[PDB]
Amino acid sequence: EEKEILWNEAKAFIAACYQELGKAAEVKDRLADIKSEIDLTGSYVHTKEELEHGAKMAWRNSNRCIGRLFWNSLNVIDRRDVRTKEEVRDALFHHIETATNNGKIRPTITIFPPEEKGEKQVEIWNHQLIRYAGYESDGERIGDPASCSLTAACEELGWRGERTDFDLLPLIFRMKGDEQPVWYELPRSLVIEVPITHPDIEAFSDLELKWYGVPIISDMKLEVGGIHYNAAPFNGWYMGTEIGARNLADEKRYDKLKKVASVIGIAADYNTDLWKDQALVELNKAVLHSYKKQGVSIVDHHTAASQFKRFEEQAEEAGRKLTGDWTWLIPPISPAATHIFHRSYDNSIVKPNYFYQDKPYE
Amino acid sequence: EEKEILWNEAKAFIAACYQELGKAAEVKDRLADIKSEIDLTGSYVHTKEELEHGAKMAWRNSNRCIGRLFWNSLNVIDRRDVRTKEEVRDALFHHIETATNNGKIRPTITIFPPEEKGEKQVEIWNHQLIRYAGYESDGERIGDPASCSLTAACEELGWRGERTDFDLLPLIFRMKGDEQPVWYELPRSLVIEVPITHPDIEAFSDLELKWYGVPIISDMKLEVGGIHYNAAPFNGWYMGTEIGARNLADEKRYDKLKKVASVIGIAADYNTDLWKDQALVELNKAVLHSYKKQGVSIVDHHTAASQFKRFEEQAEEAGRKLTGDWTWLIPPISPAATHIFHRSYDNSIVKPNYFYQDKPYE
Ligand code: HEM
Ligand code: HEM
Ligand SMILES: N=C(Nc1cccc(CNC[C@@H]2CCCN2)c1)c1cccs1
Ligand SMILES: N=C(Nc1cccc(CNC[C@@H]2CCCN2)c1)c1cccs1
Ligand SMILES: C[C@H](O)[C@H](O)[C@H]1CNc2nc(N)[nH]c(=O)c2N1
Ligand SMILES: C[C@H](O)[C@H](O)[C@H]1CNc2nc(N)[nH]c(=O)c2N1
Ligand SMILES: [Cl-]
Ligand SMILES: [Cl-]
Repeated sequence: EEKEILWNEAKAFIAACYQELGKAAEVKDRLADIKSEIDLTGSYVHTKEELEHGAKMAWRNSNRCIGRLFWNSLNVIDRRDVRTKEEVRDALFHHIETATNNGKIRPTITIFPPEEKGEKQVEIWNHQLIRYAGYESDGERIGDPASCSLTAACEELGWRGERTDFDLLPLIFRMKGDEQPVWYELPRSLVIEVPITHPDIEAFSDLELKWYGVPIISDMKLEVGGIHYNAAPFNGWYMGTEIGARNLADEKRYDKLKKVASVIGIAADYNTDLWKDQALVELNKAVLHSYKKQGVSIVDHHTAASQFKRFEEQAEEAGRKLTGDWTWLIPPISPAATHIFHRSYDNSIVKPNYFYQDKPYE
Repeated sequence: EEKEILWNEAKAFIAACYQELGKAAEVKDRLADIKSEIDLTGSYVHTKEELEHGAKMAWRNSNRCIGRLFWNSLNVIDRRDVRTKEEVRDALFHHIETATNNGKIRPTITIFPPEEKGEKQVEIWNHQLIRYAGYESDGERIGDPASCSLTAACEELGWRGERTDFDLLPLIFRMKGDEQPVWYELPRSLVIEVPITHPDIEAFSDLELKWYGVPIISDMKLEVGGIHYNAAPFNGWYMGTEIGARNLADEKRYDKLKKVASVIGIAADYNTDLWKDQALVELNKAVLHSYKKQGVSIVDHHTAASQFKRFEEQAEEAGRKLTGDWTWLIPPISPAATHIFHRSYDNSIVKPNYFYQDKPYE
């Protein structure tokens, strides 16, 4: 059954990929080589062209992603050659460096060896390559609550956080054959952070907020033609709302809205004053202003929605079905001010794609 | 088939209704009377108790409604006795009066004779009993674009609007047997309107915005136990966002955000300034402030979401399945600041319920 799943997924991928790449005539012969390879080895190896286009198609098929207009310009780094943890570490360090690009973020994916018999070659524990630790002791809350379980796991492995609200987690990953993951502290010279200030309200800096420049998702599985790339960290730039309306705003995250209300000088007493709404707008303005001021790429939700409209138009013109998840595409502030809110999307799963996978801790 | 649909829907309704009303022992005998009545007449007549509880259950089952906490206190007016257009008109006038209640809005439904053989006894053309006209001539846009087709229809029937941005449409409805609907101008003494001012910004009144106090939906079908009440107008009070974030804000409605930005003294030049978001918050603050100032009932989206949470808890405690439409329940401003955004809802259709029906014009 599993070999059959592989062969069926391979046929569909190669046909579609080579079609898009104007290589339709080569499908028959390539499919033959693959079937022989599957027959003999139980798997098959992608060409660099297939891997690159596969990762791009996967982005193009991500229903929840508003940033998909730029799917074809993804920078793909092929690291299927890594065998040692030093090589994995250096590949992760390099990814941070080249993606960051001094603030002018390059959307990038680094692809590590794929699963073989469902057996992982490299198992990354981080949710993102750069993320803040979180602590909860006797209801003493410090840092990012979303990171509490990974933080506890790292502190089982000999690491110790300083317990500021913004401790950088180390990279943590496990190699096939090892029982325990290893961890490496991030070189600070690689990590761009942005202090949050407001363009008009000087007091906003009293909150001493900051965020990291580059979100690099390192816990999702890239699936291409039946091949499972469980370790394939990827990044874009942020849409402002992700930081201003969720990461810093959610009650189960940094929960900063009451403090925002205070520094911008409004009461946080009555629902009818819409103080949370007002606070949300000012915090989101601050985030965009701050990233811009520091020369770190970011997009606001209106511009991103405009871009996504172009993506919809591009798909229609190319004759491709458009898929999307309305519930994730709408931004968490002023969603009805975007076109997205006023239409519907087919939420069908199309592969290649990026998928959730079980966490190796917890 | 149709008689069978009726009987099956009746059995399920009576069993459930009498169950909730602690009248389970009376189900058998009542079901017998109904089946005989259906056999002989092709339909059946609800008791006043069934009709009242049916309209309440219907509200309780409205997946898109955030205001459902108060389902059991609906004021039901039984007008199955009307036979003349004067009686229909006076029943509609009375509904406006008693629901308005000098500003302290009473959630109310007036129920007219139901369809017989799918044949309507009374056919209401209005979307809401109180609504503003809309005009579009050579790209001269006046009033509410949502009302353009109904407005054109009324002007075919001898009515003429003054062509302000806030012309009150007349009541318009058709009696069984008549080819054309009749229309009656609304007595102004019955219609409460609210001028929109801002609590802090005096210039906001320069926009000369207003809205009507009581939204009374008059174009949806109430379905109870297989009986189709096509004419059953109902009202609650507004949630502020319906006016501030949609009716006055949508580009295809009153489209006021650029003018709001101007009067509150911010630039409307750059997406990154989040001027639309800021304008939305201030316009929504103005709407709540204005309704409160005039002593007209209204609810903000945070309070309404809190109430809906209680509705969820109430359902769980009573052992009832909860159904909802996530996409409609989330408010159009700061949705992620409500609990609704962070959970999911079963969007199954449960009857009794309120449904869309075809418009008799257009
Ligand atoms: C270039 C800038 C990009 C922007 C502004 C952007 C924007 C977003 C946003 C705002 C989300 C929702 C995240 C959340 O609410 O948690 C998202 C989801 C997603 N994006 Fe993108 N994105 C970008 C690039 C990329 C790239 C390069 C990839 C991968 C190649 C990608 C794949 C995804 C995936 C898989 C999700 C879903 C995550 C999940 O389900 O948890 N995006 N994107
Ligand atoms: C008491 C105050 C009430 C509030 C604040 C409230 C709030 C709302 C809101 C905000 C919507 C969404 C409307 C839209 O976006 O167009 C809605 C939908 C709805 N409400 Fe309520 N509601 C209330 C009472 C009622 C009552 C009394 C009924 C009927 C008995 C009702 C039945 C519905 C229905 C059927 C919808 C769906 C309309 C559609 O699909 O277009 N609600 N409610
Ligand atoms: N801008 C981005 N946002 C993004 C995309 C995918 C996933 C995530 C991470 N979402 C984390 C949240 C944390 C609460 C629930 N999931 C962020 C990108 C990250 C990586 C590439 S684009
Ligand atoms: N507060 C209310 N809002 C409400 C409820 C149902 C329907 C409507 C009308 N929605 C009209 C919009 C117009 C654009 C698409 N439909 C409003 C209530 C109206 C009647 C009872 S509650
Ligand atoms: C396309 C989408 O379903 C549509 O725009 C919906 C979204 N959610 C909504 N929610 C409410 N309350 N009211 C609406 O009119 C809409 N419009
Ligand atoms: C329950 C609901 O599906 C969940 O809260 C979703 C809603 N839409 C979202 N949309 C985005 N972009 N990100 C999220 O984390 C969520 N959360
Ligand atoms: Cl994030
Ligand atoms: Cl309305």
